[PDB]
Amino acid sequence: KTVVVTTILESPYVMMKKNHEMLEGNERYEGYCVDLAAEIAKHCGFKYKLTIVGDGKYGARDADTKIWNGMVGELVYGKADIAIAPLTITLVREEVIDFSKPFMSLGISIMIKKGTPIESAEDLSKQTEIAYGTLDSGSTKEFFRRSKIAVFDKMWTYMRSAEPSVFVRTTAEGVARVRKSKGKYAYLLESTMNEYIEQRKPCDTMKVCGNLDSKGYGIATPKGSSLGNAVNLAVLKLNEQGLLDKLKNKWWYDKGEC
Amino acid sequence: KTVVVTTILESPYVMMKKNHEMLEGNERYEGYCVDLAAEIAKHCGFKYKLTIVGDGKYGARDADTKIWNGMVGELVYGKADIAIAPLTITLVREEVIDFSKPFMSLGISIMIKKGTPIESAEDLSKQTEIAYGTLDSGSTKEFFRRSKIAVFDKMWTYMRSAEPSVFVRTTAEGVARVRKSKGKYAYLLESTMNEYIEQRKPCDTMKVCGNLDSKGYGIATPKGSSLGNAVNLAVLKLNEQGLLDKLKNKWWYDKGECG
Ligand SMILES: N[C@@H](CCC(=O)O)C(=O)O
Ligand SMILES: N[C@@H](CCC(=O)O)C(=O)O
Repeated sequence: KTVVVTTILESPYVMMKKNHEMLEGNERYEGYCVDLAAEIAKHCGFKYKLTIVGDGKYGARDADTKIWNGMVGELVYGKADIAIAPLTITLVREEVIDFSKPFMSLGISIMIKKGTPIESAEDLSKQTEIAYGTLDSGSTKEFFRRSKIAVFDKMWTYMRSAEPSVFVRTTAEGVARVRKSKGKYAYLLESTMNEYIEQRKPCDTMKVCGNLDSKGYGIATPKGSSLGNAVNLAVLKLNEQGLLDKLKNKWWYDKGEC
Repeated sequence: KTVVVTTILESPYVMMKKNHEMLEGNERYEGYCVDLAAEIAKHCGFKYKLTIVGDGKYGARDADTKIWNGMVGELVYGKADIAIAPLTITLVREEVIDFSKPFMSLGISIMIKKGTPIESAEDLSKQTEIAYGTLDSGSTKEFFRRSKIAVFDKMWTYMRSAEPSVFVRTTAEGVARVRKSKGKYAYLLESTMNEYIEQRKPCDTMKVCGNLDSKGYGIATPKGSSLGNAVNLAVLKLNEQGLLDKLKNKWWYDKGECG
């Protein structure tokens, strides 16, 4: 039958076209992840439908109830066959879903307003005038929640107890908060997105050099999926043929403005 | 009567058109700095000739002889009326020529082959398997020669004594050397040029995060010349109306080829 692909509205992975109200089906969407889905579906020879995760979340596990939300929940509870998104491979998610080999590399990173005196997480941790936060339900929050490294536990400790909340619900809200804070808010986010925002107008944010960690995005499928193997191979082939590099160039750097 | 403009072939500031062999005079050339000259000559109303500096160099002073070469020398000894090129504003050059206000900002940067394990200039300084070098007679060489920062001084000492020479005569030679070295050569160059090349075919180069310094390009004229003020006056006006930003966009990002 047709494969249900869950994914998430996160520029430049998946974005709405300007005139999407005049378009239908998978043609409503464009982006790196839309192009990757097209290629994987070609190399695996299946038909697919792109769907946007209804809760708009990546995926995390509720501690009290052990239930998954976001794209992970869609796979675990059978609402979708495959997730194609900037979805971070992590040990905890690996317990309930299967990931392909990485199609992209990234690390947690810092975004500041051009001008802000910050060069590192250690600078952030040792001061208080500049507030910092993360997206409210992703691998970046969890990295800090679970870190045993002193700088990062201190940062998590400050972030969990800050009033008002330093967490945001969307990358766009975090970026907006950086722009509006006169250099008084730094946004902790993945380097691929930090890089994308850096080269878009109004060109007032900067990505601090040096990531806090190093990891990858994978295509995810449910445990037991017959699709699991074909998608892994599709990822490796497209990396061999250089297509992953071309799409990254296509969506990040071709369209720069700074 | 005609204003002689000295400049240098550096993509995307100044380039030969694909069909330059069918053209003559100022029509052989294209690029950011070509457009800027055409516009500056409009707002000041003079006719000009574009010339490519004969020694192909930006400009340096011989220690023993105190004589300048390159585009700086063309201005100091009266072979040209004005230089319009990615010519870096520096204190030692200001002793002998007049610079406009910056028309563009940049920093020293690092170019590697996609794959190379280098994350910073400090990383370069601490190892031996990967060679690095600069253009042989410009501000980037002098920045390193003169730096009181330990890493950059460690880098100059390695570069000057390295065998074979890690220095190159043209930006293109430095870029070619990166591609041909399987990640065994890193090229230290200015950020505007590194960024343009990164998104040009064959798309096998990368710019390390973080510039090593911050400085600007200026239009140069000879010391005392009346054309200096007339041309600076043109520089700032056209930025206010976005002319500089339009040319920056027109020549840099429009022209990607790696997606
Ligand atoms: N890529 C992350 C979302 C972004 C973030 O957590 O900063 C995830 O899969 O949870
Ligand atoms: N703009 C430099 C040339 C480029 C470089 O040294 O990297 C100069 O004015 O000498």
